Amino acid sequence: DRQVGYFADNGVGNPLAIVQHPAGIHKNGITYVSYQGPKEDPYIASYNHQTGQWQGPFRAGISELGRRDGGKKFDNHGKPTMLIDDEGYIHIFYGGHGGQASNGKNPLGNTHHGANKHAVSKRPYDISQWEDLNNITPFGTYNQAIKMDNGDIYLFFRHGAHRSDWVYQKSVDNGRTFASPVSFLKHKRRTDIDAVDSWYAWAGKGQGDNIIVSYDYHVCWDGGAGVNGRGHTTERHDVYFMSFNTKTGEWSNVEGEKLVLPVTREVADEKTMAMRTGELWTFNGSTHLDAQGQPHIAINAGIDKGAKTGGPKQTRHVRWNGNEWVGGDKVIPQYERVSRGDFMVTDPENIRYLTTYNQDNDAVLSWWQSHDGGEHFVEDKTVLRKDNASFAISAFIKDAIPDAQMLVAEKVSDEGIKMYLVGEEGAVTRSLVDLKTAMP
Ligand SMILES: [Cl-]
Ligand SMILES: [K+]
Ligand SMILES: [Zn+2]
Repeated sequence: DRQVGYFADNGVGNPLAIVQHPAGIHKNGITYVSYQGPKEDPYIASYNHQTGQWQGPFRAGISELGRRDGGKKFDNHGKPTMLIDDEGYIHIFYGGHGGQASNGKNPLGNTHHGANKHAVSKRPYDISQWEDLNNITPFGTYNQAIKMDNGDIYLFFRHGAHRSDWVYQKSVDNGRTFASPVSFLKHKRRTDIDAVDSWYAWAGKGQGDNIIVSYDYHVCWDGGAGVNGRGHTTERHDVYFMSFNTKTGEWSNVEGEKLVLPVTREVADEKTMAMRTGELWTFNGSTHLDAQGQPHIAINAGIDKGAKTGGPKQTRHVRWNGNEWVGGDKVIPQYERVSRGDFMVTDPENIRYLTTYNQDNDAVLSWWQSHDGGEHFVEDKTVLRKDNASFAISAFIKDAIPDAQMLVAEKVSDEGIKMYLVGEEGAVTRSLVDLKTAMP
C-alpha cells in the first residue's frame, strides 16, 4: 500500500466551482466533501481527522444532466452544494440547469434543462445512504446553501436560465419544507437596448444574522442584437454588493440604506455598485467581511478579445474601506491567462487568496498574501501543482481547519478526474488500497 494525494478518481467535466458552495463542510473533526462524479451525479466523501480514515465516496442522487440526449457532453451546472442541518442530516442540492417545460411554466424566469434537486441523508452524520426530497422549485441553477445560528436554512439560486430572477427559498424545519421563492434580483427587458437584465450572484455568511451577496450584471442580448449583430454572448460587467438581515428580512447596501426587493439594475447602479469594470468582461467570485465588518470582494475580469466568452479573466480584489470602495487590482500581477481563487481576510489590510492559475501547461494552486489591503499580493506556498492539467476549485470549506481548506479537481480529460482535499501545505492523503476498495 501507499498514500496518494487524491481521495477519489471519478470526477467528470468541471467537478467543482466556487459558485456551488459549500462544496465541503467541517464539523466535529470530520470534513465532508462533495463533487460531481459519473453521469454528473453528486458524490460525497468524508475524512475523520482524528482517525485518519476516509469514507466514501457515495452517490447521493441521480442528475438529469448526465442523461441528456446529445448536446454538450458535460453540463456541470448541477454539481453539488452541501449543508448539515441542526439535526445532523446532510443535505445535497444538485442537478439543476434551470428546469425544462416538463416541470411546469416557470413564473420567475425561462428554462433550459435539468430539474434542480435536493437529497438528504437517511441518518444523521451518515453519508452512505440517501433519499430524495426534491422539495425546492425544479427551476434552479447555482445552489448556494446557508444555515443561520437558529437553524434556519436559506437556499439561494437563479430561478431558471438567464432570463430569470435570483431568489432564495427559506426553510425553518431543517430543510423538510421550503417557503415559496423570494426574488432579490430582477430580470426584465431593458428599455434602451435589445437585451434583458440578467445577473450572477454569490451569497455567503456575514456577521450576526446577516447574509452578504456580491453579484455581477449580464447583458443578456437578444439574438442578432448588439454591435454588428454579435448577438447573445456571455457579456458581464461590474460588481455589486448588498446585505440581507435574516432577522428583519430587510436588505441594504454597504452604507445601511434599505433596498426594495427585487433589486433592479437601476437601483443597483445607484445604491449597490462596488466596482465598475469598464469594458472588461466579468465572471463573479465571492465576498467575505473583514474583522471590522467591511466587505471584500473577489471579482474576475478580462479583456474582450471577440470570443463568445470574451477572453481569459483574472481575479481582482475590491474592498470597502469604510468610506469608499477601493481596489480592483489583479491578485497575480501582470497575469493575462485564467485565474480563480477564494480568499480569507482578517484585518482589512491582510488578505490571503488560495488561487489557481496555469504556468505553461501546468496547473498551480498557491497562496497569495497581501498586507496592503489588496493592492499587491506576493506568492507564498504552493499547495498542489500538476503537470499537463488544469484545476477546478471549490470555495473555502465551511468552518475549515488548517489541514482541509479547499477541494481541487485535476482536470486532464473530462472523465476520471482525481479529487484532492488540500490545506495549508498540501493534500490530505488516502490509502490507495482503501480508495480502490471504495471506488464505485
Ligand atoms: Cl476566463
Ligand atoms: K470557479
Ligand atoms: Zn444571456
